[PDB]
Amino acid sequence: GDDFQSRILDTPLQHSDFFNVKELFSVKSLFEARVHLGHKAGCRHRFMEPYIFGNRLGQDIIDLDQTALNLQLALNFTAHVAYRKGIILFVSRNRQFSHLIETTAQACGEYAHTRYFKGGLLTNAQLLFGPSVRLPDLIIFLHTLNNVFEPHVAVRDAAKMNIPTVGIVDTNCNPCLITYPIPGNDDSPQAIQLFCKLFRTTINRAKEKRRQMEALHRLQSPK
Amino acid sequence: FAEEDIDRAIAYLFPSGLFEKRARPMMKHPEHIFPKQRATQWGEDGRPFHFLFYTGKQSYYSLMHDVYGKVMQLEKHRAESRDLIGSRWLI
Amino acid sequence: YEDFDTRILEVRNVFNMTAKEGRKKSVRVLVAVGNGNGAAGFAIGKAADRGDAFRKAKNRAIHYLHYIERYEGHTIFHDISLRFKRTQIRMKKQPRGYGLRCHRAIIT
Amino acid sequence: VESFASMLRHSPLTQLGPAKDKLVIGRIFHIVEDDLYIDFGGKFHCVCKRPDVDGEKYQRGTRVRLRLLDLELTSRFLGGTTDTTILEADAVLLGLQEIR
Amino acid sequence: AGSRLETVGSVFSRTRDLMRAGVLKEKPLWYDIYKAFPPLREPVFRRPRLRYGKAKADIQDIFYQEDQIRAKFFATYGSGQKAFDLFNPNFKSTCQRFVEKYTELQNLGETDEEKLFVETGKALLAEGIILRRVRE
Ligand SMILES: [Mg+2]
Repeated sequence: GDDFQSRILDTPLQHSDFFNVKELFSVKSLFEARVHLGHKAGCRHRFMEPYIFGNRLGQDIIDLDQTALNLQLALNFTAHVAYRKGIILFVSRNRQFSHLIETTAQACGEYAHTRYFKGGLLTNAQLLFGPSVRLPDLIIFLHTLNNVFEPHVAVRDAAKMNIPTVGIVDTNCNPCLITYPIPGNDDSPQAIQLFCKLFRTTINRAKEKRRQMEALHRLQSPK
Repeated sequence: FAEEDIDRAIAYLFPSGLFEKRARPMMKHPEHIFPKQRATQWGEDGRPFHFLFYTGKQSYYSLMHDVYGKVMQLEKHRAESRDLIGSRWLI
Repeated sequence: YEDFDTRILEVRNVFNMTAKEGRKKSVRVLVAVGNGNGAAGFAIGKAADRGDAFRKAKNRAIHYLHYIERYEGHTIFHDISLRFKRTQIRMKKQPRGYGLRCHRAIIT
Repeated sequence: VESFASMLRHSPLTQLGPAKDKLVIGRIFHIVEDDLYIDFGGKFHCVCKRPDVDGEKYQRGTRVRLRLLDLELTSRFLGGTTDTTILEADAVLLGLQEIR
Repeated sequence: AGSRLETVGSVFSRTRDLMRAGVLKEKPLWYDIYKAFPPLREPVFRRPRLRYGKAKADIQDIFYQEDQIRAKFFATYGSGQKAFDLFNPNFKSTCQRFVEKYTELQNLGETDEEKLFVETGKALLAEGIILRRVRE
């Protein structure tokens, strides 16, 4: 009874890669998707220079070794939250990828907000949604800037509510408030599609693992 | 016994001559009187039922999601368009 | 939040110029809250009635709770000197039994 | 396993060198009226106009030829601490690529 | 009751502190996960500042040794009349073959750049590649 619930929820945190997310991606796979391509040097944010491999004739290049380490952490974190039945909200204001991101969230079983973000959505949720609205446990920012080249309002508002944020940060983005930044290209369709696939496979694996873990421990109780 | 008979019976048993008919006695089905847009949108565990719950217009954007997906398939896959005449877009 | 206490720090009665009264009335209230156990916060509430300014400030401050580190639960960990705009504060760590020898607002 | 540094050195984009007045092959992925959105393998796509000659030939999936000018159109304006980008590349559509 | 102060500390530190004070009675579900697999950097607010005086960034210009050869090839012959295909991961352009042959000759021990530049053109001519020395 109590032991089984402790096993379901406490065992996953004793392994470095309980969900084996390392296999999903590779430096070679990320390089195929053009995830190492950044904006011109003029568009560079000062807090992104740690992650930039260098400047190839005006175009910042993103070190794909730091991306692999950071992406490993972000995918692992996104899996444990999904394993514990937490709510995950995908957020982006890029309109080219609005339908892809809504389709991904629906496939995962999670939520997407790719539309105009209303002020107070998270800091004033009770008024907007109802008295007992449950807020997201994790917000994944496939794009961290809005269409006026400013930080998406939900980056600051998710910190105000103490919600962790897994965000894709490009050379012009500000990663300081992103809990799990993933340095990489956000503009190319091939880069966004790879990230959407990883978050969907990762979330689906963790949800399946939870079902299997519950069946095994549950079966032991009669047996 | 039907909705029509109910309204007629209430008019006999509670004769009112108020000019505005919204102010007259009524024994209607709760669906008619009560605002329809007041239904629970999440379960006991607090997880919303629709993936677009956090947009605030889950039904408007769910419809705009479907029509945008149809448009993409027609554009990718590839006559007179006046199949219907004397019609208007809904207000 | 029965474990939290609220204290007032400033109450301003300021008048502006709106057509409602020609010269409108306004009450700006600065309050602070704390549980006496390391968690405290402050907020400003403004309203036309003083009682409303108290409620607005009091409930706003509960959403901005700092946690203050106390050495052994009775004093700061080290001397602190700072300038916030044109106001200089200079705090000093002291032994037990010294008490609070500070500006009346700092004691509160 | 090849390292990222090796991948970058031998990458087609690294071989291109400067992208001004270079020739590249692109693919049309999106068409809106007479505007063609062409992916030439870079970070940003370009947007060209359907040529008057053989307009019907330029359909989605059609591979074309281009003359790159910039990979990203960006410029700093007075009173700005960062460059203003339109998230688009500059190229001149030359015509369809012969399938051969 | 919470700490909507996103300019001091981090979501984890603010959640750790609220529990120590006694305001937050139940751990969030994401808390234990962060404790075991934290990010490389702590997510704390920092105000972006500009550089002044003689401070400069630390970004290495990416220039390989082939670029010296490639620059000469573009100046002498321009871009190869064949169009680059940046969708093929193993594409070999006319310029990339020039740099492969130029390297091979340099391995033999030729030390004169002029010798390596005119000899490579002859070798590619035998291969049949059409190199036009377009000054225009
Ligand atoms: Mg970008």
